[PDB]
Amino acid sequence: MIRRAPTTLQLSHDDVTSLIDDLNEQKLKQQLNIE
Amino acid sequence: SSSSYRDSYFQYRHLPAPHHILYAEWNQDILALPDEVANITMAMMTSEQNSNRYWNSFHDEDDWNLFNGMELESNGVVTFAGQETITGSIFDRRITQLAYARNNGWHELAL
Amino acid sequence: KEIMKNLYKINLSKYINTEDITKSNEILAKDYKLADNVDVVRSKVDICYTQCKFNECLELCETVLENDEFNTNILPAYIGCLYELSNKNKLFLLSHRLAETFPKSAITWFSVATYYMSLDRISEAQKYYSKSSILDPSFAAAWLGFAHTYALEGEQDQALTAYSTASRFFPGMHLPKLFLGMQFMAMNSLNLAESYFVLAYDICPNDPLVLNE
Amino acid sequence: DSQDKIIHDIRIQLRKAATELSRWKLYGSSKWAAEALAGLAEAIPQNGFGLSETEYDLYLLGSTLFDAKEFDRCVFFLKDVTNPYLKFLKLYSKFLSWDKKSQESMENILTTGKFTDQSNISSILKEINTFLESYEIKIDDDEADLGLALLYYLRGVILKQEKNISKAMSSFLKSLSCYSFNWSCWLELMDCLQKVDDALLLNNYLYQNFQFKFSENLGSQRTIEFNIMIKFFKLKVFEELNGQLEDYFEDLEFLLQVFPNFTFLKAYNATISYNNLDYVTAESRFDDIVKQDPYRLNDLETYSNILYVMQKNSKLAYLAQFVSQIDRFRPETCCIIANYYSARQEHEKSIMYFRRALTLDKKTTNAWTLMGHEFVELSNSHAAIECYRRAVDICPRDFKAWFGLGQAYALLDMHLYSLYYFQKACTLKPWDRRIWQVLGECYSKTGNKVEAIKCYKRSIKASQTVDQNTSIYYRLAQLYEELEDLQECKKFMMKCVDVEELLEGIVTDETVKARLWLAIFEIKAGNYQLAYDYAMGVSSGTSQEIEEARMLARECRRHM
Repeated sequence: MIRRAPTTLQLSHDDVTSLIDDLNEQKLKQQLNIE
Repeated sequence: SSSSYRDSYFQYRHLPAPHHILYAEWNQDILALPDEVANITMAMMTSEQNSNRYWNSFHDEDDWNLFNGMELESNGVVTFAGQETITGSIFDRRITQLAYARNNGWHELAL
Repeated sequence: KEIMKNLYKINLSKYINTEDITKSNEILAKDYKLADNVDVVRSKVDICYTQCKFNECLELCETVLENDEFNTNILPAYIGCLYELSNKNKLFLLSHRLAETFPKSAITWFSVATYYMSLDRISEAQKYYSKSSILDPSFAAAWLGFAHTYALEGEQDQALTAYSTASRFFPGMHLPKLFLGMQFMAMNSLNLAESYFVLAYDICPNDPLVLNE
Repeated sequence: DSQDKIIHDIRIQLRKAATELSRWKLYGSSKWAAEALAGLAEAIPQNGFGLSETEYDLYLLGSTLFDAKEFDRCVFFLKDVTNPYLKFLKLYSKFLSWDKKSQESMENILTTGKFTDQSNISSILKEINTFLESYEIKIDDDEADLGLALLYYLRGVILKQEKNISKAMSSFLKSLSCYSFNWSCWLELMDCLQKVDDALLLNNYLYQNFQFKFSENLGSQRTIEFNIMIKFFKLKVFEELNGQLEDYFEDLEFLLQVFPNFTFLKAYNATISYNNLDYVTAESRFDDIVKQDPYRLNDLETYSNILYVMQKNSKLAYLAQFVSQIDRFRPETCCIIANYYSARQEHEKSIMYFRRALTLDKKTTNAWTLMGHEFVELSNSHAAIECYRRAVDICPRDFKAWFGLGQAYALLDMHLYSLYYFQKACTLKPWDRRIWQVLGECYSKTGNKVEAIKCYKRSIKASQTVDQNTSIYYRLAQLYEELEDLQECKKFMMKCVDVEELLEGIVTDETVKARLWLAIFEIKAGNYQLAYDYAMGVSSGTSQEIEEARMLARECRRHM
């Protein structure tokens, strides 16, 4: 009797792309305040 | 600077002959694994059957006969080949004995 | 009374208060002459395998196999520990040695099949798990490995039936229920996976695998 | 009683032997000394050196720059020292600097030697002679330290490499007399020996007019009869040269008692079984070495040599994978794998490892003949001829090389051109059936029937078992048939047939032709009854054999 690797999940594409989009929001709005 | 004063890794003085570094490629040689790769020399799917036959040689005659065409399906229902068929579910001791019976046993319709 | 109590307690199942078993076998080791007997080292091997102390697997198993080369009580744990360590050469020697002596027993063919397993030969090792299962019923190792051969590479549909057979024919073990639930999870079907996981947790309360799942 | 006292003497001495020799950074004997003590039978540190604190500072500089491979730098700082203990270190640093440099200079050069069979080396020799005269002992005195004895070892080895034999031997004896238990010194002494008669000359000298300095050596050890190196000398020189044995048995069992766990003896003990063509027992002997000592790439070349003849490719594949994992730079580790690769009919790769195995250590001339063989299976006779020919040029007394070179011509049609090579191999091992039979075939194929007759008769006597003479008898009878005298060949036809009866009916192929021919001639003799049984006895041969006798049986039965 042998156990395989237990199921583990990493960062998906959807959530990482959402974080990328958010990063663009706070890298887009602040320079308007500077300007 | 300071180069030879550190000794925390494999260095040029740890191996016996400093000139062995000239070759320095024998470390990166994959030695042929024991059994099935011997089949590629003749060739210069077949290797797996060869390894299967080699490991199949360790049977008794009656045991080999039973496993000669043996196929096991996923749900546990078992198919037995008569050299009739004995399709029955596994993990019950009786079916196997029955398979042995009509294998080596004597059956005669006698008109 | 005390020596027989310890002797029986050696063989109890793990996952529950293993410290008590450790203390009992330590008491049995020094006080009495039973210091390095077969069952005490077998219990140590079972303990290390449960806690994945695979190094101790190999030392204790080698130190016991050097006396008895064919002790069937320890061979399953020994094979699992070596498979985890992927000692291909040692496994080939063991498989060959058991092939010349015990062709009938399912342990030999399970060993040969896991030798194929370690070389990534799932499709071929399928047949050899089938042979090991046929030669000896009521053997969790053979059928569970056979289900692993189904589940590892494609053909997902009937791995479900294989694991259901494992659960029904081998009641009382949380492992088949856990495997079936995880496979349903692999299908992205959720409620059934949760149901099988809670079933496995019911069978076994203390197991990192089931709680992680 | 006294044996235990001897046991009590050896560990302390071997503690001393491994101490200074390792302390003086020579590993030829230091590695062996600790090995010997480890295998010794179960029954405060010891150190001493006459060095001043001023000069002892140079020792640490000298010693540490030695193993750091900077031999030349060690010489420069240790130039002005005058102590004999340090004077050895400077010249030893000087000598090994040349030896290491020479190895780098030639790596493409496989063959080593001079075809007819200095000044930089002669520079080293002068400091030894100049320093030896200046120092106020110059051996032959009771108060002779280890360093001066150790100095003579360097003088001997530097003399040998200049091919000044018969002077290094005397120097080696002087060094061993003042200090025994120096294996590297003994090995250089064994090397200069060339023939067995030379060994008897040195052995006598070791017994009557040789004695150790009892002051330096511990008591109960300077006696020649209770020494150990003299014993280890007996086991070494007497068998590698395969010389006539004397005072060898009683010593061998004496060393097995004192050294039951010594790894070197068992491998040597296993090698003795190897040298006598006793393969089955040697395998059991070797199996203890691997189990007891799994990492020893010193005598395993014979182990993988045993396995190749034994067949069992799965085991060889196991050994090849296991040995290669330790390291791939030993001379042996590159010969074991090639054997594994040869069994798999992969020749273009196996041929590679033999050339590799020889390059690491050019002294392993046994790989030359194997590399030649590996060309023959490649259907490349031209390349094989050179590979065999180098082997005899390293040392003309190689029976393996001559035989392997003789066959390569015999495979081709050049039968007579191979006769000289086979003749040369005859002198090496005359007492062999295999070689003599081959010589007979060459004479038979060259129209020398008068000589081939005498050649086969010699082969018959050398054969240990009668059954091996079955094949020769039939061919020998044929040659008489070519020498138009049918009566003479009958007697040999009786013997070859009679061997079948003496072997409870062996019924072999070359006797089948004997009975068919014998029955045919008996028909011409008019004795049908004596011919009838011959056909019946051969009725269990080939398809054509049985029918030939069956029709002959009918012919003789009618006239019976």
